[PDB]
Amino acid sequence: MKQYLELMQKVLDEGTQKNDRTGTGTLSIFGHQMRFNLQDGFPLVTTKRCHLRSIIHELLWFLQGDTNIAYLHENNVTIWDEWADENGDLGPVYGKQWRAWPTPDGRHIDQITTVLNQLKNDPDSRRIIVSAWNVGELDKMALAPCHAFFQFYVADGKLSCQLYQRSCDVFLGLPFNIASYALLVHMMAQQCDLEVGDFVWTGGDTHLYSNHMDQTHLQLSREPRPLPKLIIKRKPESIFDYRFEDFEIEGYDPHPGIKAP
Amino acid sequence: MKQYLELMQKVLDEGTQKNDRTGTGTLSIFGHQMRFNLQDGFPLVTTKRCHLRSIIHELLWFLQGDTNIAYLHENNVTIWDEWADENGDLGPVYGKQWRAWPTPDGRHIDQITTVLNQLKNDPDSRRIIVSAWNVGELDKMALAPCHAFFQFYVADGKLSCQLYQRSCDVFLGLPFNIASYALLVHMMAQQCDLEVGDFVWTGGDTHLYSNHMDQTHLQLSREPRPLPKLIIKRKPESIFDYRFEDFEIEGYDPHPGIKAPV
Ligand SMILES: O=C(O)CCNC(=O)[C@H]1CCCN1S(=O)(=O)c1ccc(C(=O)N[C@@H](CCC(=O)O)C(=O)O)cc1
Ligand SMILES: O=C(O)CCNC(=O)[C@H]1CCCN1S(=O)(=O)c1ccc(C(=O)N[C@@H](CCC(=O)O)C(=O)O)cc1
Repeated sequence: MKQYLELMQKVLDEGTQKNDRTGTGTLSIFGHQMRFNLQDGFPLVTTKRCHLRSIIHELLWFLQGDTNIAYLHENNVTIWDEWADENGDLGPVYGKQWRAWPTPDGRHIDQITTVLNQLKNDPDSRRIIVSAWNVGELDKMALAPCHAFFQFYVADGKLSCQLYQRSCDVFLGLPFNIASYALLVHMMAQQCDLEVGDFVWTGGDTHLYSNHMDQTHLQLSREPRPLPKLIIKRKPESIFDYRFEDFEIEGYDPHPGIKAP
Repeated sequence: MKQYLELMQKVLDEGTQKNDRTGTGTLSIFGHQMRFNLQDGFPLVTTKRCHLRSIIHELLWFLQGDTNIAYLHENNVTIWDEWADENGDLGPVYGKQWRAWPTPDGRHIDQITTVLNQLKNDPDSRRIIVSAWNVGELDKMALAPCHAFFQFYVADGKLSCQLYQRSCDVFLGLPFNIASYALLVHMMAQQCDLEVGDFVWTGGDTHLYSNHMDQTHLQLSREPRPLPKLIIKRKPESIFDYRFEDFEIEGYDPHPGIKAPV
């Protein structure tokens, strides 16, 4: 995607050399923003084939509030395997905070249910937010939230969403992360009888890993293709009732997939 | 400031006419990002006279973890007065979450101390963050956090900070918000022996209130003047020991103040 490729090139040109906690190098920049008008097409990177199957299953899993990889395992999604403990647990990552953020008195807050009611009853609210950044639970998580905070906004019948991503793996994670939130906007818009607006992506520490440099160079030598079109084939009873088969991508014409360590 | 006037113009050019919570119309855009290199000068708006006095007091108050207006009121800073209850309390707003976010198991996390330790000992950490967005306590607050989540970053000996501001009053609030976080960056950099980098400002629902339009167009007819300079006169033993008199602003020559209704 044009904006995605411009970001890759900016990291290459301006990124500073850093040594992460694993001793793996990265080139990194701080602070970047991109905007995708969802009426122009579904923002699935075309300069490498991206498998939407894992993107969809991960999002559905987040929305169920599940933090055990069993469901991902039942569907051959392995992206979370290395973080899980022997029991397949990740601690209270993403999904748990989205659906049952724990309060000190023993209660839980369902941010997704709150957002859906805010969209339906108070669409001009300036606080239609979901935060996965539960400071009090970070130590229990396998990974502190990278795509950490997001906000919805409604104008002229269109639903937009902005994500604050505190740590971004540009080559491997970003393509996935953009598609995930774009999909969520389509699902929320459908459930609230709205059209799709923009997906605004904001990055904090935004980096390319040193072992993704050959892959990045290959990807940047390719020209982007017109974006695909997302089709939802069935309108479920709620935002929590989607299934994998409800989504179809049409007109997706990517360059060959690119493997990275 | 150029960036600030450009944002005002963007809201005017692209914003959607809506109605705020109280009905008071707003013009709003969603999603914006701008950067201030703090080595260029302290980012205090010059196209209208802004008083740094109130900004400093508010930041020292946040850093103490205070949520009662008494300290502000005593120092003739009245920006929070309208929000307070009969005893002066705001509920667990900004300062309380910064200094003592309550966990589920009964602990309290001092996020400011955490960030200072991360800057000194692991400056390349990708999670040097402070969040005031405590989902469990939002409805106990007089105002849910507008400047809600911020992250620090270090490169080439310089400290940068990015703020995610979910709701922004462009005319009245923004000049204060930018100066507040820029001051914080200077303070943190001093405490960690770092130089200042950039302050990156990102907006969510970014709006101009309908009753600030003539004030906004008046401000947009003026040319930004050179940025002022910030001089910190002492290096306290901790980030929580700064005093009002430690900060001095030099070379501030703004256009006339422009009053506006909140
Ligand atoms: O913040 C950081 O630096 C990273 C933090 N690391 C992370 O945030 C990890 C933890 C697991 C999910 N993410 S991720 O969204 O960044 C991710 C996304 C995709 C892959 C990946 O391996 N994708 C394969 C195909 C998988 C499939 O589609 O079935 C690909 O080639 O695209 C890995 C991690
Ligand atoms: O998000 C939103 O829509 C706003 C939510 N509302 C807010 O976030 C309010 C709650 C109180 C502090 N803020 S503020 O940072 O937006 C603010 C800052 C300055 C003023 C103001 O009144 N400044 C006067 C003089 C003050 C002084 O110098 O002592 C001026 O002329 O600049 C008002 C609010």
